[PDB]
Amino acid sequence: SGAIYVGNYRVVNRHLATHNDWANLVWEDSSRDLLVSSTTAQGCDTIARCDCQTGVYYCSSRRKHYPVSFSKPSLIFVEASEYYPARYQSHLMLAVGHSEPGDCGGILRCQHGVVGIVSTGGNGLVGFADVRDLLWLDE
Ligand SMILES: NC(=O)[C@H]1CCCN(C(=O)Cc2cc(F)c(F)cc2Br)C1
Ligand SMILES: [Zn+2]
Repeated sequence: SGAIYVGNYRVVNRHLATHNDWANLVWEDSSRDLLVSSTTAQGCDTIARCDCQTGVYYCSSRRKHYPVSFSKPSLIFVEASEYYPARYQSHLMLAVGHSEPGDCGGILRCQHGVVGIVSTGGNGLVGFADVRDLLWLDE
């Protein structure tokens, strides 16, 4: 679990969005596993606007942060789960690092701010949904 809070927006994995997220929906994209909802309180986070390919992510299944080298956002095949059919997920970045079910929502950050959130994983890989291209989160 986990979310990004920026301005009057909350960014979560679409497959973990709550009834309240959907009742306050701003934007969602199943192909990216992202959903953004509106908030009344001002958020704690800032978003990176960069092309970094190294950073640090939070891994809830180890209660620890790990450094990672990650690929640029791209279209990657993701196997079927109880949440989605087998499909290509867009704007996804892969890295070698631990992850297991329950780790979605952990934040990935570089020196410039928040880069994205854990969205996929398996066999010593971890995948992150990028948020750096969502320029409207800042206004
Ligand atoms: N973005 C998606 O389609 C997600 C939806 C939830 C399920 N998805 C996962 O990848 C879960 C997962 C499985 C593992 F074996 C692992 F090591 C780490 C994770 Br996270 C795809
Ligand atoms: Zn950066």
